[PDB]
Amino acid sequence: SKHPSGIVPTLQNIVSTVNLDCKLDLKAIALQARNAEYNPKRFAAVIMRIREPKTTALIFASGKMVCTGAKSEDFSKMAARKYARIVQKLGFPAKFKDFKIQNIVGSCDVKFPIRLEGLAYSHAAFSSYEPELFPGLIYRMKVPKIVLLIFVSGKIVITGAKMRDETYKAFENIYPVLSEFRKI
DNA sequence: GCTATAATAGGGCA
DNA sequence: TGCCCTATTATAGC
Repeated sequence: SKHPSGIVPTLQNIVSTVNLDCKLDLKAIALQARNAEYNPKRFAAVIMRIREPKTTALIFASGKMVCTGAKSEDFSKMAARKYARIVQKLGFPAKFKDFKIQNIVGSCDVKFPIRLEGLAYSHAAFSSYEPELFPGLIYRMKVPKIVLLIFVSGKIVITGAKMRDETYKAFENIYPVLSEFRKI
């Protein structure tokens, strides 16, 4: 009823941001922390990681923080919360302001090969397929505004969503098309 | 471990 | 001002 295709895209990566609302001393965090990495000349953030939920945090001097790698939105907020407390314990008056899911990446397998060239040709205003550069067809759906990477194998990557239902809807919108161009 | 995709954050530079 | 800096993640042919 929500997934007429019978297939449910698996969530693979969630990118979120949160505002710790306090400037941070990155050199102090990098020295005091254990799971930290800081190379100012390369990137302006402290890169930290935890095991559960398995994620990576990018902590900036401004107090802003990016959390990547989680398998769900809840897992992403949970992870972000642990990093916030890690930073709190380090001495800073960190809070958890304006948490937001910025991107959801999902993937699935329709279990049948696809004729990418024919698909791109019939949907040129939406498709970008150049095998010699990247083996996947880049499908830029407008409603919802989502990008799908369609491979000959039947495997699909769906990215750009800020709510999981967009991920699901884009896949459901694309399913009938993939079937039309099933490789025989 | 590069190719390409989305999204975020910051310093640095043409 | 734009854009790459970095890390994430599925995918696949090089």
